[PDB]
Amino acid sequence: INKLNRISRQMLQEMGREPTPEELAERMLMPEDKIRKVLKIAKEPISMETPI
Amino acid sequence: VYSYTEKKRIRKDFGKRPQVLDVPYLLSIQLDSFQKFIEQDPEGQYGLEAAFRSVFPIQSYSGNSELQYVSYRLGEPVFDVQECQIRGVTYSAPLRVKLRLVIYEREAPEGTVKDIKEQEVYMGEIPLMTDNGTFVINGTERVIVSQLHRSPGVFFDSDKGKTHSSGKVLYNARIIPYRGSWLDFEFDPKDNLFVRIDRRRKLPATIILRALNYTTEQILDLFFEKVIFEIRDNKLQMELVPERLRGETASFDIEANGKVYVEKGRRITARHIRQLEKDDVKLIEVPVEYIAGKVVAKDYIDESTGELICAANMELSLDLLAKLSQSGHKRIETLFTNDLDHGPYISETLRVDPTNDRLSALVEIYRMMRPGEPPTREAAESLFENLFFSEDRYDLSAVGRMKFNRSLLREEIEGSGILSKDDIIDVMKKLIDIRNGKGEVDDIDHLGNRRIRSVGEMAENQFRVGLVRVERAVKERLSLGDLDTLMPQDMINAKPISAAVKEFFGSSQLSQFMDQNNPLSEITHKRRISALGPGGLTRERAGFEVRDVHPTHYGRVCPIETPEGPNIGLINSLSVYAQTNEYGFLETPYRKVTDGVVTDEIHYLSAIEEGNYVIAQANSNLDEEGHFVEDLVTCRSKGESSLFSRDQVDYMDVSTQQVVSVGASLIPFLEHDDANRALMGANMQRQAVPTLRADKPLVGTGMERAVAVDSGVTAVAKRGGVVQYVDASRIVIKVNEDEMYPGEAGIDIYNLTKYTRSNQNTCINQMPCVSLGEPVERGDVLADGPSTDLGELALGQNMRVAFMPWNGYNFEDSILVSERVVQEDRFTTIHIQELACVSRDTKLGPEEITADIPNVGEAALSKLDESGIVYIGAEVTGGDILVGKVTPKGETQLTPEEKLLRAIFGEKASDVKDSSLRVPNGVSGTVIDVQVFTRDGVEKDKRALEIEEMQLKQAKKDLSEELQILEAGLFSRIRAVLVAGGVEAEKLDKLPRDRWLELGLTDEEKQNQLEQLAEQYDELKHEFEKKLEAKRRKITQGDDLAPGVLKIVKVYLAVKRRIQPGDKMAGRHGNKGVISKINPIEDMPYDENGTPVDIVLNPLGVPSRMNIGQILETHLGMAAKGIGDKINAMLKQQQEVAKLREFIQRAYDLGADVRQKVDLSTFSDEEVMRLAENLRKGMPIATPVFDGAKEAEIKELLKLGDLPTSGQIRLYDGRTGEQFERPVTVGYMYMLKLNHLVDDKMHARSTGSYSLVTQQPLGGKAQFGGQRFGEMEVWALEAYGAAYTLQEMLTVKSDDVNGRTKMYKNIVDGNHQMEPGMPESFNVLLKEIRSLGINIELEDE
Amino acid sequence: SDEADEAYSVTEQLTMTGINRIRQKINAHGIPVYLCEACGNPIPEARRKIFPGVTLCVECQAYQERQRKHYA
Ligand SMILES: [Zn+2]
Repeated sequence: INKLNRISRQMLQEMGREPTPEELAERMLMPEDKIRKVLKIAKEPISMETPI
Repeated sequence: VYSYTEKKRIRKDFGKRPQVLDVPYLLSIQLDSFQKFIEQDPEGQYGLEAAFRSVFPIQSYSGNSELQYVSYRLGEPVFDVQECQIRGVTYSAPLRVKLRLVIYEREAPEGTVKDIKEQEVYMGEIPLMTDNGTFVINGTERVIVSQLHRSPGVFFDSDKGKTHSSGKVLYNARIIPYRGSWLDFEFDPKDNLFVRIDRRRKLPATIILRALNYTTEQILDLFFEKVIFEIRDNKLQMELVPERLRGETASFDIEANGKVYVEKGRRITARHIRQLEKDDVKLIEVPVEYIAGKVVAKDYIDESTGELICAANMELSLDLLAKLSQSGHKRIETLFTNDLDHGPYISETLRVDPTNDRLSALVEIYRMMRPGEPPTREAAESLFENLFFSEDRYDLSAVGRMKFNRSLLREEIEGSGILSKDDIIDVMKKLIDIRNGKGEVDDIDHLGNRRIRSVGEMAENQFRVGLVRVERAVKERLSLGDLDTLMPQDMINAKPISAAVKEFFGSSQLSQFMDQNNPLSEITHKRRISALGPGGLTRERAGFEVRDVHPTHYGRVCPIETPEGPNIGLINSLSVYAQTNEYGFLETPYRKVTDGVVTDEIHYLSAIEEGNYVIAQANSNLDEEGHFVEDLVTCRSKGESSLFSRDQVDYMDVSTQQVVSVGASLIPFLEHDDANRALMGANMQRQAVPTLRADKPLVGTGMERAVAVDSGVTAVAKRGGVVQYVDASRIVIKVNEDEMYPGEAGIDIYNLTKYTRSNQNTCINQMPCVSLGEPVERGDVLADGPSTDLGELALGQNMRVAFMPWNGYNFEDSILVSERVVQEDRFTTIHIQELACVSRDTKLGPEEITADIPNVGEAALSKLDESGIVYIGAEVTGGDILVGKVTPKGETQLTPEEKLLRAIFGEKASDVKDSSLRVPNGVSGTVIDVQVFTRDGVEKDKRALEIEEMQLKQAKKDLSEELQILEAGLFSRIRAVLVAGGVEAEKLDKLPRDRWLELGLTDEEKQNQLEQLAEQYDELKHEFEKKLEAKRRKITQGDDLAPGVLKIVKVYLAVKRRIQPGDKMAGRHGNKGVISKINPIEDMPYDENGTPVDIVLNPLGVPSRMNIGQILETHLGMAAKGIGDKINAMLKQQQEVAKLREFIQRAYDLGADVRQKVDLSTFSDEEVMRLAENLRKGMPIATPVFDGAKEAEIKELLKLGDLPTSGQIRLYDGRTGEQFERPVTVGYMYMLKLNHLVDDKMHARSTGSYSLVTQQPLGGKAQFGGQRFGEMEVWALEAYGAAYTLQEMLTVKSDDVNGRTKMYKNIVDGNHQMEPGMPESFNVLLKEIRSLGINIELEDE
Repeated sequence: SDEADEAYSVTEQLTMTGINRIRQKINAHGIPVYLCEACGNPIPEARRKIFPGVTLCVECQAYQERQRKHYA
């Protein structure tokens, strides 16, 4: 996760606009699918008493 | 002198005044503010340059590591607007900055630079503004409402009454800066004067004087005037200033020259002061007792000893007069105190002053700002200088200084940044003088204290906060600063500022969904002031003070348009001609006045600059030259209003409309309505849903055209020319020869926007109105939007009303709508719902979007194609499938005898669970358009390939039609080459156009011109090859979907809701209504000639709610349709152009003075036939709002028709066929259709889903759950003896998760019992009490 | 009933109570006073004839009204 965050900050200005998983799958030499699963997993849970 | 477009139907225009300030472009707030925001602005002022010059340059910890600013840029987006609504991006615009990381050498303060690595760093995506001031943040069109907050400056408040129970009011004075420490002054009920720095402890207010280098002598001679007593050889003489003695006790004989002009005991009335002035007294010989209570200013000490006789500010008693007698003083200084006017305040506060001199005061300030810090000389100096005197730690903004000099009666409106001796002392003088009687207190609401922000300044502040939180990181990464290894982009992070700015534009109490359900709604939403939000006062803290209207609203905020209900007044809607000033306070037009003339120079006034003038009133008849018709005219000077002489006015209102908004200035005959009713009227006009054939206001108010055009919906011509090719999609204006740029003329083209959703789920359509081969002038409308018609804002439809009871069907406010209104489909309104069906990725596997579905035969799958998405067009209804979707659900987990059954019939229990997107239960529509977004990790299916091919054909067609025009322009420029120097006229139209490059020409500059233009041609070629490449690549790519989604399928149903008992309706004046029985034609009333009156409102609502404006509008409408039917008879019985001209001319002059005379003798014979055919439904009528058409004009305009002047026809009932006694009123009233539709509101739930924490009902779909059976209802049921119904209302129907299923089993099995049990909510309560250490149990006996 | 009807009733209440206060102030019934209730000066004819039975001279009235302008 920390690798993806460092490389996402760096790619966010190297490529200018914003990164894509197809491209993180080649900056990071990971298998192009662990990036997807890591990006699905690494997020906190919403406080279920959140006020809408 | 009209145009050829304006002659479609020329609105009869009453209104006596001349307009001198045409209506400003109504969206000035949003556009001009965001324009000040985003632009390279070669001056340090507002804009992004402000924020960058504020936070930059970043210097490290003095370590010769600096990161400075150069300049920035706004790269063009990747997706333009409509693409960005289709796909769902934020219509952003990537930012760029040229930061310049400089590193100085150590052993060098500013010694030779060792590196300046200049690199451009990204940060954030500021969402650009559309042409209509409406951003697009996530696919939906959002709008940021202007805020209204307290201007940093000075304020003099009361807090009158309730405190201290004596009634005595306090007079506090706050000096709020833009940024820094506050400062407050206030009185105590004991009347001593106290100060306080930022809201900390009180203090004897003279302490701050002393801290500013003031000792008691100059304090008392600042805050007091002198009265000298003299000892001239006998007993205590006194100086006589004559006017010192108004309203005072005469406790002594006021003689003069040994003559008695005033006598003891009495009161010195003005007679006495008059006579003393005429009789020249200057030095009166009063006894000692009168000095006995006076106060001595200067210091006195025995000149032989230097011992202190009387300190400054002590009360002279007889003994001290004696003591200083023997010291050789004949002058004595005494404070001119008085209970009325020159009150003792600073003196008695010196009494309260514990301290004595300057250093002690600074010590006390240092001990009140922060406790525990021991006082010190330099610590005190630093702290006090750094409260109010530090350029770094305290700054009134220039707005601050401007208010602070205009609220003191100062001179310069702009000046210093920090306070001074004189600013503080003027605050204190103003405060004491407020309490002395002269002067008054600025109540909160006064728009001289409500500076208006908008999109620009708020977004600027959010970017500012982003810059500070990033320069923290910049200085931190400079802590470890390697001199030449970190380029000027690893110090920064882009996502911080983007996080802040997106949080603002997408999550705010301001940035909110556009009320885009009616062009008036958008243009009354973008013009909006709000007093809530971050930085404004919210409801709880404040509060009733700001709900009020205040006489500085006259032309700066609408008084009769504000959202009624929970937050009145906090949503003040900006006036018609109002503007934001240079500094920010709202300002408005006024016509200047010379000696006695009314100049035509409009001149803007803010709020603080007005009362010192004396403004006239727009309703003033002036005498053909600019002189008033009288010598005295109604005016308003300072809040109050009254008659003034002719030679005193300074300003006349620009026009009679400027008191209102674009909301309430469309209500014709607004002038005769109780203000609450115009409030509800405008607030029900903002909600009219656009009907199917939007007709026109049959009785309007002049502003309706400006609202239709200036809002974005109409398709306004950019340049005047001929119309070459109209079509339901596009309009092709051939630009004229004069409005046509020099190189590559070409032709303008407008791609309209056909059927499509708005936020409120209605149909934002555009239809052409200018037909083929037809001129159009610049600035004119081509294509009407929703609810516009011919460029005249048409929110609802006009129709025939008759005020009369008619059998209780219109009881309270109900309305009775004959079926001639619903057969015609004239309120039939089109609503385009959007249904999404995502396809997610569960742990068991990916959801399918197959057409193969279990447990549903071919029946519900007849409308599905080969791939699971419905065809474009199948008329789905309640409960059908639009997208067949199945989720893999392993572990079927068979049961008992169900297993026996599967054995009995061998039916393979499937592994898949149906979850297809089925139409919501109730709508009934036409699937107008299916879009299929795909994560680009999935192979796009068959239908998505159809869609890609189709969109690509479309885009190819479009971009090729564009290339044709472009190459035609370049061939034009080539001719413009040949035309000078050797053009061969007819040797260029014969041959093919493509073979013009090889045209002969002598090798002068013009041959090189031909070569250059061929270069331009080939550049255009390759440009549009590659641009169509980019279009095909935007289409072909996958989407970038949310995490974990395979493909979403959006399906756009297009329902058509007609009209049905429950649909709210309303006029404009605020007569609500709920159409209540859609009657046959036969039954309705019918006037003697035959026509059945379509609607039938109620008479009991005009007197009780004084909105008599609807009766006057009904009459003007009846007269209007009278003119209409007369033209209809003259046209159907077809007469000629001659009779039509004479008759329309009679209609357009019509009597009283007007500003509309048209003179149809200039209309060609064939325009007047078109004008008639647009009037044959009825002559429109204008009526400017507070300048309308008085009654007698209406009566004559009826007599021009043939209606009865009374306005009331005699009606025959339709059922019994017998005349209504006492003739009724019938006319054409314009009635809207509010979108509180019935079938949106209706709802019923027998057994839906359920909550998850407490087994209660919870449904979603249209809150598909029971009505809240709240508490007061339980009180109701207990009031009756009924208790069984209660027990089941919250044990069986609601919670007890065995009680409800047993109740359902019983209901199906025909045994209406109930077996309650115990509520699951109370069981949760037992558990939540018991998790705490509180053993709650239930005895069992 | 509607939401504007209730607002009309409140506006009637507010203006009626205000006006009836200010009519309660003015006397319109004679109790001939002939000189002040505080200062003793003669009350002139015009003032005593406009407002019958007014205890106070003009100056005493303005002065008490000004001490009360700061609301006690
Ligand atoms: Zn008196």
